[PDB]
Parts: sequence; C-alpha cells; structure tokens
Amino acid sequence: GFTDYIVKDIALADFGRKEISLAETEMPGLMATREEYGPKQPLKGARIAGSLHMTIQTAVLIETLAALGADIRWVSCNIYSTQDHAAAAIAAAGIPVFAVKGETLTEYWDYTAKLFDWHGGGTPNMILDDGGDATMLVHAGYRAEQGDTAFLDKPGSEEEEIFYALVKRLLKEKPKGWFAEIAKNIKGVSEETTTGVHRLYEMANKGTLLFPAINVNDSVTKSKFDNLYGCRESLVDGIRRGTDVMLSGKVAMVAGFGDVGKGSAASLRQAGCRVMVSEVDPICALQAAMEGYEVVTMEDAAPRADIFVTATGNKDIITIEHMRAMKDRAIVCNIGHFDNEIQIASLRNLKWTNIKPQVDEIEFPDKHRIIMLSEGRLVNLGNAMGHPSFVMSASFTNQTLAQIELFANNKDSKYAKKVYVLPKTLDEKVARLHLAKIGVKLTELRKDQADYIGVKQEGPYKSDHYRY
Amino acid sequence: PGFTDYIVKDIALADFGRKEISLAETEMPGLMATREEYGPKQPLKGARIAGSLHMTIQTAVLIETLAALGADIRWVSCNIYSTQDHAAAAIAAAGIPVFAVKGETLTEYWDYTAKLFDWHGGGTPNMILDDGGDATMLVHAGYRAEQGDTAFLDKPGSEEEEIFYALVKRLLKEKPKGWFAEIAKNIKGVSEETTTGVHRLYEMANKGTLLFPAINVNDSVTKSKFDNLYGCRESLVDGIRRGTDVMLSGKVAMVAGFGDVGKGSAASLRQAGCRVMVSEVDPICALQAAMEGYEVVTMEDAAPRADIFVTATGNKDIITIEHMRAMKDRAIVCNIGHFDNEIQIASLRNLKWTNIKPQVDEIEFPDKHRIIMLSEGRLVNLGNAMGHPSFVMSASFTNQTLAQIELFANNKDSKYAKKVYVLPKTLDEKVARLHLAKIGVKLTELRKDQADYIGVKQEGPYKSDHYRY
Ligand SMILES: NC(=O)c1ccc[n+]([C@@H]2O[C@H](COP(=O)([O-])OP(=O)(O)OC[C@H]3O[C@@H](n4cnc5c(N)ncnc54)[C@H](O)[C@@H]3O)[C@@H](O)[C@H]2O)c1
Ligand SMILES: NC(=O)c1ccc[n+]([C@@H]2O[C@H](COP(=O)([O-])OP(=O)(O)OC[C@H]3O[C@@H](n4cnc5c(N)ncnc54)[C@H](O)[C@@H]3O)[C@@H](O)[C@H]2O)c1
Ligand SMILES: Nc1ncnc2[nH]cnc12
Ligand SMILES: Nc1ncnc2[nH]cnc12
Ligand SMILES: [Br-]
Ligand SMILES: [Br-]
Ligand code: NA
Ligand code: NA
Repeated sequence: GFTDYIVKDIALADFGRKEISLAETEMPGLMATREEYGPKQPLKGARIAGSLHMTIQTAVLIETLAALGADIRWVSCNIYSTQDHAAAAIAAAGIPVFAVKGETLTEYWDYTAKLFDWHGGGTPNMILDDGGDATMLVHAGYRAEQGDTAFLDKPGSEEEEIFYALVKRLLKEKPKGWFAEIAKNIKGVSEETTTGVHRLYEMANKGTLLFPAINVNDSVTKSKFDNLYGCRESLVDGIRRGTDVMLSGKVAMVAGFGDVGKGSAASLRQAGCRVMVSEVDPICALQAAMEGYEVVTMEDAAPRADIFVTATGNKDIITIEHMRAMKDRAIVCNIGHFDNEIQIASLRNLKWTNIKPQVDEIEFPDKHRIIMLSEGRLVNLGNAMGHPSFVMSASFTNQTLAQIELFANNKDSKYAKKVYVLPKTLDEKVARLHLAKIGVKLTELRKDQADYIGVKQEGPYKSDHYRY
Repeated sequence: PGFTDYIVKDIALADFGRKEISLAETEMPGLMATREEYGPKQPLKGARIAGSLHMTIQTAVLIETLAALGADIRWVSCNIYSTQDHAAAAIAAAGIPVFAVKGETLTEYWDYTAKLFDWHGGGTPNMILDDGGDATMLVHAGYRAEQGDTAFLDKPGSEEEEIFYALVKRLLKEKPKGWFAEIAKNIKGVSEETTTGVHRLYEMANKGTLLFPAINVNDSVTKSKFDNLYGCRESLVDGIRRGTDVMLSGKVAMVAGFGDVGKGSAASLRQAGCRVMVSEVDPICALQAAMEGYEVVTMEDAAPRADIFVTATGNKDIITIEHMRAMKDRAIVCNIGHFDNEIQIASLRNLKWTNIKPQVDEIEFPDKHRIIMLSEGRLVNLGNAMGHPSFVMSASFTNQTLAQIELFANNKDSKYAKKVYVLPKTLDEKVARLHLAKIGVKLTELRKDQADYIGVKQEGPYKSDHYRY
C-alpha cells in the first residue's frame, strides 16, 4: 500500500490516466526521449524534487523521468494550477505528490517543504523548478542556518510572512545542518520560467547560488514556443471558461510585449478583439506597433478596454486607481508568474461576490463592478488547463535533457555554481523530435550548400547569437 | 561651379527624385532626428565615405544625412537593378559623386565600384558603408594580390566572378605601386548592412584576413527584426504584383527558407491571400513555420504544386532546372535573397526566353510549359518594385549612421580592433525610440521600484544581451 501523498480525490486517478494516455500521443518529444534513454537509465540514482504545475502535461514529464530511472517527489508551483485528476494518477502510480487545486498559501508552502523529506531517508539530489520557489526555500533556510536570520523577521507580504514562518519552523524542527545537508546534496536545478531564471541570476551575481543551474526558459524551443504559442492558445481559453464572453468586437489591453505578451496579444486578436498594448521597452513597443497593435498607457486604457491582461513579470501594473476608472464589468486577469502584477490586496475591503471557482465580481463605491479571474493568479492555469500538451512537450523535453546534463554529465564539473543554457545542438534536437507529429518534411543540405553558408550538414545551423 | 563627377541614367530626373526624397524624409524620423542631433556637432567632418548600397530614394536620405553630419561622399549601388534613377539623379544634382543606373551591366557594376576609391581632390576613401560586401571584397582581393597572392584571380566560377577578377588586374596595372595597401591603410572601418555581407565579414575575421574594423549592422535588433521581417512582408508581394499583376488570393506559394527574410516573405504572401508552403533545413526554423500553420515541404514536393516560388535562403542552388522542368505552366519564380544563385538562372539560358517588360521574362521548356521569371533571379523587391518602404529603412539607416560615427569618430583609442562588432543595446534602443512618435506609440515609464523589481534602470537597457525579442 502507498500513503505518501496529498491529493484532492484519489478516485480521479482513472480519469487522469485516460487523459495522460491521450497526452502521450501529443508529446512525441517526451515519448521519444524515453525510447532513447530508457535503456541507458541515465537518471538511475537521481532523487528529483519537482515543483511545477501538477497538470496532465507534467504527469507525462514525471513518468518520463521515472522511465529514465529517477526517484521523484512532486508539488505544484501555484495554488490554483493543479489538475486534480493528474495529481491522483501520479499518486496512484506510487509517486509522492502533494498538490490540490485551490490549496491555501500555507498548504502550498508546507507541501513544498515535503519535497525535501525523502522516502527511505535523506534528501533530494536534484530540483526541477518553475518560478524558483523550491530553490528559494533551500537558499533562504541555508542563509538563516548560517546565522543571517534578520530578514526572517522583516516581511511585508501575506505570502512572504507565511514563507518566512515555514523557514523558521524548519530550522526549529529539523536536525542541525539540514539546509547545509540539502544544499550539499543538490547536484543541480533546472528552471522553467522567466521569473525563476531572474531569481537565479540574482543569486548567481551575488555569489550565493549553492548549486549549478540550467536555464530552460531560454532554450529557443521553449521561450519561442511555450511562452509564445502556449499563451496564444491558453489565454483566451481561460477567459472563455471563466466568463463565456463574446470576444469579437471587444477592446482588450495587454500589459507587456515580451514573449508572453506577444502570445497574449495574439490570443485576443485571433479571437476577434481589438488589442492595445503597453510597454516600457522601446524595441518591444515598436514591435507591437509594427504588428498593428495600438501602444498606450494603462491610464489611457483603463476607462476604455473591456478586458485587461497583465503579462509583464513586473509588479503594480494594474493598480487600484486603474480599477476605479474601469467600465462596469470589465474583465481583469494576469498571465505572468506572480499575482502582484494586479493590486489584489487593495481590493480586499470591497465586496467580493463569488461567481464560480476562480471567478469573482468586485463592486466599487460608485457601483461599478469588475470581473476578476483566479484572484490575479495565472489565468491560463487557474481558469483553464494551461498550455496544450504538444507545446509543453518541447519545454519538458528541454527539462529532461537539463536533468540528464546536471545529474549524469557533470563528472568533469563542467557546470559550476553558475546559470547555464542547453547547447544549440540539444535545442535543435528538441525541435527535430517534434517534426514527424506535425508533418514537417525537413530539407537536407548538400555538402557544398553546407560549406556555402558555413555550417555542418547535421547542424547547428545558427550562430549562438541568432534570435529566430 | 559645374559638377561633372557622376554617372546616372538621366540627370533630368533630379526634380522628380527630389520630390520623393522630400516625401521620404517625413517617413524617416530616425534619420532626420539624427540630423538634428548630430548636424551641429559635425561628427563625420573629415570622413570620406565610400558607399555601396542600393541607390534608392531611401538611400538618398541616408546619403544626405551623412553629408549633413560633415561627410564627404562617393556612392554606387550594390545590385544592377536596384537603383532608382530619379534618386541617383537627385544625388548627382546635389553635387555628390554617384555611379548607378537601373539595368547597368555587370562590367559597368564593377567599374563603378572601383570609382568609389578615386577621391575627388586626390587620395582615397577613409570609410566604407557596404551592403553585401562587394566594395569591401574588392579591397581585400586587391590588397591580397598587391601583396603577392595572384593565384585565385585566374579561376572563374560564374560570369560575375570572371568580370570581378578582370577589374582587379586592370586596377593593378593602371594604379601606382602600392595603391591597395594605401586604401586599406586609410580605411578606418566598414559598416555592413546585410546577412550575406556579415557572413563574409566573419569569415575574414576568423581567417585573420579582415583588414579594418567592422560593425555588423544587420544584427541590430532594430534592423534584423524590422527591415528583414516587415520590410520583406511589404515589398515582396509589391514586386510580384508590379511584375505580373497576378491574383494572389487562391494561389499556392512556396517560400524557401524561414529565417527573417523567409518569415517576412511567407507573411507577405499569406497576407495577400496565398496558401503558403515553406522549406527549411533548420529544424527550429521549420518548427516555427509549422506552428504558424505553414505546410513545411521540400522543393521537390512544391515544384509541381505551387503557383509562385520565392527563394529566401542566402544559400545556393535552391530552385534547380529539375524543379523548373516540373513546374506547372506559367508558374512565377523569383528570389529575394541577396544573390541570384539561389535559382539556377545559368541553366535557364539554354532555353527560349521571351522578354515581357523590364525585369520580367517568360521562359519556354521543350514540352511547351513555361515559367515567369522576375528580375533574372535578382532581388525581386528592389528589381521589380521599390525595395522596402522608407519608414522601416529609417531604422536600418539610423543604425548605419551610428555605426559610421562609431568607427570614424569613436575609435581614437583602437577600442574597435580588426574584428566584427555589433552596436550596443543602448544604441539599438535609441534607434527604436526615435521612431515612436511617428508611429504613434505612447511609451510607459517605469517607476523606480518597478525598475528595481525587474533589475533594470528606468532609462534602460531593458533586456539582457542574450534576449531574442
Ligand atoms: N502563464 C504562463 O503559462 C507563462 C508562461 C511563460 C512565462 N510566464 C511568465 O510571464 C511573465 C513574463 O514572461 P516573459 O517571458 O514574457 O518575459 P519578457 O522579459 O520576455 O517580457 C516581459 C515584458 O514586460 C515588459 N514590461 C516590464 N514592466 C512593464 C510595465 N511596467 N509596463 C508595461 N510593460 C512592462 C518588459 O519590457 C518586457 O518586454 C513572467 O513572469 C514569466 O515567468 C507565464
Ligand atoms: N531583399 C531584401 O531586401 C533583403 C533584406 C535583408 C536580407 N536579405 C538577404 O536575404 C538572405 C537571407 O537573409 P536572412 O536574414 O533571412 O538570413 P537567415 O539566416 O536568418 O535565414 C536564412 C534561412 O535559410 C535557411 N536555409 C539555408 N539553406 C536552405 C535550403 N537549402 N533550403 C531551405 N532553407 C535553407 C536557413 O536555415 C535559414 O533559416 C540573405 O542573403 C540576406 O542578405 C535581403
Ligand atoms: N499545461 C501546463 N503544464 C505545466 N506547466 C504549464 N505552464 C503552462 N502551461 C502548463
Ligand atoms: N528601399 C531600399 N533602399 C535601400 N536598401 C534597401 N534594402 C531593401 N529595401 C531597400
Ligand atoms: Br470609484
Ligand atoms: Br521539360
Ligand atoms: Na492543458
Ligand atoms: Na521604397
């Protein structure tokens, strides 16, 4: 029997299994990775602590890791992103998983801590992260365990106080040197998303990064696929399920025109909205204008737009003064990694009327209302099902290759305590594994053609500086 | 005083050229703002710039920006069909030496290139501004042979190659001993516009044969992600319509390559109503095309199917004689990469050509099926229409102007070695900012805490050097 898990309802396991099987067909990169590396067992002996949205897509990633020999414990990286049938299927598979759609913030962080209590005794020796939270727990406890505890008493956020309480409690409950023990045993971390990678470079630059990191976000086959087309498909998906609103003929405002903001603006435009964009980057703003988006300030958009999407990875994008100016029943959501892009806490003395899970109506003093999705959390994961499997297969094949490099291909210490990206050969290899399913017929260079443009026939085909 | 130091189709076109230059000025705020900012400061006073770059109206605005900054100038076009004759006439009528005719011969093309280096008043140039690297390459071949390596000069390859070798020997015969070493020593740098030219530069740098510092303007974000992409999106179909007047809605089009030019070319045709198929050798680029809903096929798959074919690779031997034998009657074939060997045009000389109009030819095969060829396989957007529109050229040419300033005025301490550089992101962002007012953008300003929160200064730069946009 198996009891080392927390999920919503284990009876959803058969439903999750059915959808996982369907996803496998949609994820040739992961399936082909199992076929190539399965016999090789490169992950035998790995103890991977995973912190990433516990979805059906993630379930295929987890079982790819296992098929390569990895021992695993897993949590979601957001309180609303778990798909409970995915989590149930992983638990029924005998993998410790702690993930519930709609868990509390305190549950979220205690579940993260369970990553590090390994079954059979000990600690993990790998981390797979999305947003850096698990990585941040190891570094925060380590910093405190070494005596610099001052920051632990100086919070300024609901989440951050809960997080600091976790770190104190772990220091009080766990053996000496538990964080030093963890930090010693972690061979590396692979990080999924822009915000988490930002956290890594803050540690790298300060000289506090405790183990090698691979930046999976900046694989071309991640950042130019997941962030772009993934959001192009899943943003309006989340809006439709939450609101069932007609998109044709409405005006939408997207804050940000990086990879996520580009995909977000395209999602709304393709659905029929007239899309305006904000930006602070003059290059990205010129991109938005040349694509036919009107580029305006949030002050300018607030009285006018029917729908608002923050996509910046920054904070305080949609403020309480913006929401006071919005038309009655304007829709507001967030597709960046963290909820502080919208001033959700400034709304809490207002009347909230819940409509359905992850959909609330908020009334202002002058009677106008707004429709908030997922309380400002990631709308594509909170209100729909995240990115579809196929594009997630590209991201998670990168993730698996990153795990293999850090765990198995660091005998010569080629990875120091810095942040790395996968080589272009592996980036191109990820793309190759997805060509058959979509029906691409790749042209083969002749040798004189390859010489002509200065590449080998087998690649890589571009300079490391190429932007695609 | 009278001015005679030029070669143009017809100098009576100058008033016409001047009118369209004036209109282009309004569409190129980046160059006009650069004039306002740098004119008074005269950063290129003393510069003698040899320019090899499509002699279009857009280029004329660049020329007069360089002049307004203090530069002394001589200019030629970098393709036999890309010149706009009214633009060349306006530059000549302004007293600027220029040698460019739309439809010039290959022999004329290289003879005019050599004329850039005989400077009015005596002497040589001290700067080069290049598009494709022909002018740079004439210097390095001449220098290389002036040193002693005479071998390569007696090996053809194509028709152009033979002519090009013939020029350097004539220049070795007629000019004083040491002429090329003396050019090479006075050239303070070169700025290069295009992907093929930059590939030529890096190949020289890796071989240790690059003679002077070089700035890769192509790989500024405000160039490659705008000019190459949106420019071709607007001027490819423009070239096809003017050449053929064909209905694009309903047709199947094939684009070879899905780099920046291929991306913009496929978009040009899709937006015009075509169903677009694409070829690629790069699996990442091919995956991008398929995620945009383009069918990714081989040129052999497309030959009997597509109504229109566009090569956009910067490679060679993309559309072969075997492909063209397979094409349906009166398929349209053209090329938007920098050089004309993407299509095996030489192989087509064997068949019966009927000229339709300038830069449009019908070619008949033994079984009587025919194809329509645009610009004899040269750059279709510049041969058959007017190249990229002014506004997107303003970004590219502001980059060129800043690159000329860097190499001519900001290299007193040799901070630029004999290597290939790109412009800093601060200048890349600068270029974009100069175009925001014209296109109506209202930029948001970060507050101090928001700038700290994402790790940037309020005034930028906003992205890591690794950022792909
Ligand atoms: N929901 C998802 O499934 C998903 C997927 C990938 C990434 N993300 C997250 O989305 C966020 C954005 O990621 P990204 O890859 O697009 O990063 P990015 O750096 O590529 O783009 C962010 C853009 O926001 C702009 N910006 C910053 N502050 C702004 C402001 N005050 N006003 C207007 N624009 C501003 C920046 O100039 C930048 O161009 C991150 O938090 C990332 O982790 C979410
Ligand atoms: N006409 C214009 O106005 C204009 C403007 C800019 C650049 N150019 C020229 O266009 C050419 C392409 O430039 P780019 O910036 O797109 O370079 P790029 O490297 O970004 O794109 C070229 C693509 O061609 C692909 N390719 C190479 N050989 C191939 C083959 N045999 N079959 C299919 N695909 C193949 C490469 O994989 C690559 O993705 C260059 O010569 C450049 O100088 C023309
Ligand atoms: N479906 C998904 N699964 C996991 N992480 C995701 N991030 C975005 N979409 C996702
Ligand atoms: N109109 C134009 N002028 C100069 N160079 C160009 N390259 C592409 N289009 C051009
Ligand atoms: Br109010
Ligand atoms: Br035939
Ligand atoms: Na999904
Ligand atoms: Na033009």
